[PDB]
Amino acid sequence: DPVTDELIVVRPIGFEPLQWVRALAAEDPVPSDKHLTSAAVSVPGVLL
Amino acid sequence: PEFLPAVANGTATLTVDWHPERVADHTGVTATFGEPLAPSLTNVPDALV
Repeated sequence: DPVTDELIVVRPIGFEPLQWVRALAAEDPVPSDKHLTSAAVSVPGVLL
Repeated sequence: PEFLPAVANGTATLTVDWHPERVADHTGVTATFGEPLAPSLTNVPDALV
């Protein structure tokens, strides 16, 4: 909760992965490859 | 109440700490261009703003 501002300096979309999973399951548009392969969303995504 | 800086006779003044790496993570947010280009090495004038 407290460090959301300094966290959101970096991330362009905001890292909601499970709704992206719902989108890919229901065949919705997906976030692009750069916004997926950036580190702040990749290194938690592979851990999850 | 008194956290915005005070207004003088005509002016409003501030003293701020400037770091050059904040220009780098400024350009990382702004410049989201295509493939073939690349950002510059010198600093851009829209960083003092």
